[PDB]
Amino acid sequence: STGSATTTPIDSLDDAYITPVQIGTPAQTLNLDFDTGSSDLWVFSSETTASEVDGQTIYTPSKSTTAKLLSGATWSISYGDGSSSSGDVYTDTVSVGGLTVTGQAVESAKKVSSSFTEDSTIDGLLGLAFSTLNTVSPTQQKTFFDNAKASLDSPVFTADLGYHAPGTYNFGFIDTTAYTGSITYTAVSTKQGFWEWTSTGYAVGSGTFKSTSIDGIADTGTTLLYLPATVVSAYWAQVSGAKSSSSVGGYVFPCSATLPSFTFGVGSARIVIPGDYIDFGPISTGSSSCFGGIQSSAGIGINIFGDVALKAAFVVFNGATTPTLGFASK
Repeated sequence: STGSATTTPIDSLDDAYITPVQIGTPAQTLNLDFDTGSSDLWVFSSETTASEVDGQTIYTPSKSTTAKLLSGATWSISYGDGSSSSGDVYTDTVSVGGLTVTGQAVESAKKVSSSFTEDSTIDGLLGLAFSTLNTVSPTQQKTFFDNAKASLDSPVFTADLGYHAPGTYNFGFIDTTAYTGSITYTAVSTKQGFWEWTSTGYAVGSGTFKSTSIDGIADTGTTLLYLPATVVSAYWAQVSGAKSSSSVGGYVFPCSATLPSFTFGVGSARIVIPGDYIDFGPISTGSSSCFGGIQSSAGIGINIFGDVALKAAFVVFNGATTPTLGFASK
C-alpha cells in the first residue's frame, strides 16, 4: 500500500504545516501537524475543556462506529516550545492520503496549553518519530507510520515541504519526479527516539564550506533551524545590523537586509537554504526589526533541522530495520 497527502502552510510565514487526516467511521477529517520530532497522534476532541477550544475541528469518538476506548490509558506530553496537552485514548481507523490503519491509538485531549488553543488552524498532531517516545501509559502505543509499515510497499515516508506553498507527505514510496539529482543517505541514531543524524558541515552565502560534524534531528514540527552558537554567529555576522536580542528571544536583523543563503552538508552532498527562507518577518506588526530563521540551539540541548532546513530538500525517512535519512535537492 501507499498514501499521498498534500501538506499546507498554516500562515504566510510557514510557521507550521497541516495535513488532512480521516479519523473514524464515517470519516471525521481533522487537519493535523505532522511532527517527525514526536510520537503521539493527539486531537482536539469532544472531551477537550470547552474554554480551551477556539475554532479547531474536534474528533467526537461517540459519533464513530469504529472508536473504542483504550481502557485505563492516559497520555501527557510537553514539547520543546513549552506547550503541552494531555488526555485519554481511543483506538480507531485512521487514513492519510488513502493509506488506512485500523486500531490506531488516537489520543483525545482533555487539556491543551494556550499555544494550541490560540492556533485555530491545527486540530492536533501526528507524530512520526520513533514509537519509543510515545507517551501513552501504562501501555505505550505505536505511531501511524509504525502501524502502517508492514503494509507499505517500502518502509519509508517522505517530506516535501513547500516554501510559501503546499507540499507533500508520501508513505510507502519515493516519488522520483519530486527531486532533482540523486538522494544522499546518511546514518540515523534512534538512541533518543528521534531521526537523529550528523551533518558534515556548513557554508554561509558564497563562503567556503566548513567541514565539521553537527549532530541534530530532522524535525518537521519545529519551524526554525537551531544550530550551535558558533555556526549561528558566523551566519548573522554576514548580515549588517543583525544581533541577538534577549528581549525578543533570538537573532533579529534589519528588515531592509538581503539575507545570504545557508548550506548544510549531507555526506558529500550539499543542501542550500535560500536567504529568503531565513526571513521570518517583522518581530511585531509594522516593525523594521525582522526575526531570523536560524537561531542558536544553546540551552535546547539538541540541534534541530526544522522546517527552514527541511523545506529546502526532498527528505526520505527510511524506517527499514536500519533506519536512514535521505536528502535531495528539488
